[PDB]
Amino acid sequence: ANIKSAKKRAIQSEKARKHNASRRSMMRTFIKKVYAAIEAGDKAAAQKAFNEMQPIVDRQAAKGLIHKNKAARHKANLTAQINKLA
Amino acid sequence: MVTIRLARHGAKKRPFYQVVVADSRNARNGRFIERVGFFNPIASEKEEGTRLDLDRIAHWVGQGATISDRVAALIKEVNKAA
Amino acid sequence: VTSYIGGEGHNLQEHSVILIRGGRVKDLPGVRYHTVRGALDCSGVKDRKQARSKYGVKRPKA
Amino acid sequence: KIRTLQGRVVSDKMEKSIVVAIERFVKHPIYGKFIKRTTKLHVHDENNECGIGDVVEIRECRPLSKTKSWTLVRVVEKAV
Amino acid sequence: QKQPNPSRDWLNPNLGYVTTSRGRSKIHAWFRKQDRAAIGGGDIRLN
Amino acid sequence: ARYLGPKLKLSRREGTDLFLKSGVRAIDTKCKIEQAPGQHGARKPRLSDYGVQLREKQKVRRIYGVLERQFRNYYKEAARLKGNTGENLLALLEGRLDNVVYRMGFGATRAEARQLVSHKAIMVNGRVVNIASYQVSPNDVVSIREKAKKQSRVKAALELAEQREKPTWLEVDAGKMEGTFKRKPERSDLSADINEHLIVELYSK
RNA sequence: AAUUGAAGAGUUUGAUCAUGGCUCAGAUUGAACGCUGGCGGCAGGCCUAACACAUGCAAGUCGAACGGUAACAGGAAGAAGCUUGCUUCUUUGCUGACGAGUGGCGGACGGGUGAGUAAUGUCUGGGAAACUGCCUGAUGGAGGGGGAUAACUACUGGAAACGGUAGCUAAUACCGCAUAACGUCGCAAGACCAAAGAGGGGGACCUUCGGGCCUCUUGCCAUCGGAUGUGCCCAGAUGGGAUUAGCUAGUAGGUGGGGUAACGGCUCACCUAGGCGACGAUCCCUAGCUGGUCUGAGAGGAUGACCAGCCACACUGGAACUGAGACACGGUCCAGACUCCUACGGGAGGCAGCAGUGGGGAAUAUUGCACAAUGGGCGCAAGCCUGAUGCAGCCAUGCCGCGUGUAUGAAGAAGGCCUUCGGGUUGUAAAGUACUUUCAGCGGGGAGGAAGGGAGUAAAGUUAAUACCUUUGCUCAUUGACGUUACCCGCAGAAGAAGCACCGGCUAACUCCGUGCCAGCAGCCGCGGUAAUACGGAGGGUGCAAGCGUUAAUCGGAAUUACUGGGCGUAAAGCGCACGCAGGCGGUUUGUUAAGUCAGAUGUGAAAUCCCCGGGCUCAACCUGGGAACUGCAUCUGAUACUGGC
Ligand SMILES: [Mg+2]
Ligand SMILES: [Mg+2]
Ligand SMILES: [Mg+2]
Ligand SMILES: [Mg+2]
Ligand SMILES: [Mg+2]
Ligand SMILES: [Mg+2]
Ligand SMILES: [Mg+2]
Ligand SMILES: [Mg+2]
Ligand SMILES: [Mg+2]
Ligand SMILES: [Mg+2]
Ligand SMILES: [Mg+2]
Ligand SMILES: [Mg+2]
Ligand SMILES: [Mg+2]
Ligand SMILES: [Mg+2]
Ligand SMILES: [Mg+2]
Ligand SMILES: [Mg+2]
Ligand SMILES: [Mg+2]
Ligand SMILES: [Mg+2]
Ligand SMILES: [Mg+2]
Ligand SMILES: [Mg+2]
Ligand SMILES: [Mg+2]
Ligand SMILES: [Mg+2]
Ligand SMILES: [Mg+2]
Repeated sequence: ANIKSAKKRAIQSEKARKHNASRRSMMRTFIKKVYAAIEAGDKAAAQKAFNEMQPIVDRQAAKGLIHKNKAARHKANLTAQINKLA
Repeated sequence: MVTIRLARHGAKKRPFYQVVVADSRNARNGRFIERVGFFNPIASEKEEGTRLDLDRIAHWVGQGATISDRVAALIKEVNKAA
Repeated sequence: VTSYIGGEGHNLQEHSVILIRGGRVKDLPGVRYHTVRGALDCSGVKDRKQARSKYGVKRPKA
Repeated sequence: KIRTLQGRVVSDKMEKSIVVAIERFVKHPIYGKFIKRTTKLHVHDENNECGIGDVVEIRECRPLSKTKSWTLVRVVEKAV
Repeated sequence: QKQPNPSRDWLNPNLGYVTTSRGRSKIHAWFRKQDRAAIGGGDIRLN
Repeated sequence: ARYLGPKLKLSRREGTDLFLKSGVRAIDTKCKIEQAPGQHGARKPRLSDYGVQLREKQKVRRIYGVLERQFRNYYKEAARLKGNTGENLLALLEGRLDNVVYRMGFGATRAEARQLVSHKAIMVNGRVVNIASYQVSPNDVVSIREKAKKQSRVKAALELAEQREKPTWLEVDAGKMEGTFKRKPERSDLSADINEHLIVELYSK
């Protein structure tokens, strides 16, 4: 990085990246809980998982990490799956 | 953003601008959405020199178009002439 | 490729650079090129006053 | 009224997909002769309605598959 | 550079790259190296 | 840009009087106008069709003092314009400011006129014109500025003009040293020896 | 008013006509070389090595986002030699401001190059499943808590590059919680989702005298929009090769999952066995594509420098991250080859930005000045940055203009060359005489490109308020890189400003030597074997002219690939002859359809260019107004003779 700005951006990017990864990773984990529940065949549990995670997903979307559409999609798929289950 | 600006299409030492409606990011003389008129600072005292389709400009402004400072000045001048 | 040395006389010899321009000498079966006289190494022709441009001959002061 | 093309089926066997040869009658640019030109479009069809050798009216749409961006609206003259 | 690469343009004096004779000679030598009387030899053999 | 050399040689080559010398003293006495220029002038050449056309072209160019490229350009312009092409070309040639001046009678010869134009002697509509080729449009007045009115050369030119034939498309004043370009010169106004058609043909090969 | 345009020639022969090639005359260029060579204007300028790169600069900005002050200029409290009046040395962000930082926005534009790509390309036309910062229009929110973290400090690890611990602090950084629809999810009830404070001025209830409170200005956030931009799809068009005919398992399609901003074999699981293809798939070679450019009467052909649009790429090969947007020329990570530094442990680097250097090359410019404009970035601005851009330099590379004197001038001088020996030619050419001064030289004056911005004010718009802010007027001084600018004047005096090719035929222009089929010429035919208009010179001429030639390259001519526009008994050319799938074509009458066809309309075909009419540079080139044009495509509405379908 020859230009100060680039250097700043680079370090910022690194910092930003670390931040986002943590959030995104967490979100993924949350999703997996729901998915795991679905796989198991535990409906109440699945619902609980969804409840736990949906808000987080929404928050993430709001922040910008994940896109609004993407956030919606997870819910839809998850919603569909849970519905199917019971 | 979308902007109304002078595009310097002329000879050396003899500028002639088109008051074009271009995306700010595009080049000055390069791409544009619509050509709205022209302006000639050289011109001289004869008949014409500055001429802008004001209605189109207004429309663009309404939509959400940034008029350049020079362009704004030109517009003002035109208005006063009118 | 084989090339034709135009004009009378030359300073050409083996392992010497020259500028070639094309345009064949038709009575030589093989030659399709001409050496430009006055360019790079090959000197212009000695003592000519007409068509000098074609043989690299500088303009004599008179 | 949305756009639509008419042509005949070249093949059916792939489940919910029919291949349709649109025969356009373009003029040759240089020479001037009118030639028949083929456009083999892969077309989406629910319930496998068209068979092979049937004329079928088809409309453009969002790409259903890699190749398929057409969907049949009607069938016309199918028995052979 | 790490590799040796003299141009044949350096030998040509009209461009104005080498005024010295010695330098020119040296330059030439390189090309001959890269490349890698008969009558006399024959005579010698005969002798 | 101009022909710096023997004026009458060109005329001789052509055959006819090109008006390259004033006309105070006649062309037939000055040079051997009948004979072509050079050692082989008496040897009458059997001239080809292309050759004749070329000669014609030269004559016209010589008359106005228009070098080849310029002439070609003029021809092209004429072609682009509507009507008879040769006629148009002729008009354009005439329209040359220097030529116009000469016609009026401020240049004895066309060369003189050109020189005057160059030397900021001439004005068109109260504006100086350095350029000899300037196309003098209809209703454009042309004059000499007060600094160049006092020249004897101009007077001489005027006198010469008076002696000679008058153009119809021009108006001129001797005392004021100015005039008016009324309209574009027709084919009937100009000399009939100029076969413009030949010239046109030559710029179609 | 807007394509008003079309030439041949030489050469096969003893001669002819014909076929037929080669070939010249034209236009042209990003051209080069040769010989020259005054100037200007407008243009253009590494086509090859997408080869390597030293140096500088090419992207920074915002202190009105935030703690802070690394330099500086002012006050504030203290004191030194005390010129009786402050110079000076110490302290404190209190202020104008600002190093380094965090944050924001910008580094996705601008600029470059054309390596790759014959299609995740381009052009044209259609679309549907999308996102879209700033700008924008609308409708509602912006409450109340946190804990961090650089910066800064001590002790330290490293040659450096860069760290590492332990502490400290803020924010429009970050995160919960509340609040929560016009949002997201869903059949609903419901569940769930956000933020942002900052700057200028101020009456009084007030005040931990910071500020609360009011106000304006800006910023935040959600949602729907708008515009703009980007992604995606399909049709057709967009090179050559079949001496490349078979190709392809995520392959073609499906159900479901996953993924994407979005649809999609985009990817995975399982199933069906397809899909493409001689209307050329596949493989190979070459190639950015388009507007256009050149050429051409056109139709075409060639072509794609410059300018403009679209694509692709950034030392090679990857990969993601950040973000509205990139899988990012001057960001990150890795590997590679290659240069540099290193204390040998490890680092740094990426001109196809602008200059520049080397190299390659036939060949393509200066490490120039400037932000004065136009545009871009940031900011509330002032402003700062801007190798975009504007200008400047160099090169006749092009185009255009201008000049290089004008008029006169027989002794037809001299000299030159020829020479029937008279002259006749150079040639009115020169000299002489008169006259003029373009540009160049000197000295002077002297616009336009400059519109904005800054202070004071007065009014109106906001509000508790005549403050502040915004809007509109006005005077005041201002803002030029180019710049001894364009442009005008005066001075002296033709002074300083012509050369290149050609001259047998084609092909405009001819005489005179040496030699001797030698030397040389040459585009083709052909010249040269002792009297050469063809070779070299001289004169004389002809062509062009600051250029001229040569060479290369394209179209033209070449109707010589013929669509327009050719042929095939004998010149090249009828399969040896049949049958025959695909294809092409298809007698005749009525109906119908409207695909072709025709007509009209609508949208589009970017702008520039081309073309026409104009306008502006002294004219021109150049610029430029408006038009026409873009012969195309799509949709809609009709026509139904002809062609097609039924
Ligand atoms: Mg799904
Ligand atoms: Mg070289
Ligand atoms: Mg010229
Ligand atoms: Mg030179
Ligand atoms: Mg700062
Ligand atoms: Mg925030
Ligand atoms: Mg699926
Ligand atoms: Mg390539
Ligand atoms: Mg033709
Ligand atoms: Mg890459
Ligand atoms: Mg992202
Ligand atoms: Mg770079
Ligand atoms: Mg004599
Ligand atoms: Mg001057
Ligand atoms: Mg002749
Ligand atoms: Mg010759
Ligand atoms: Mg042809
Ligand atoms: Mg034939
Ligand atoms: Mg035969
Ligand atoms: Mg037969
Ligand atoms: Mg004019
Ligand atoms: Mg257009
Ligand atoms: Mg019928």
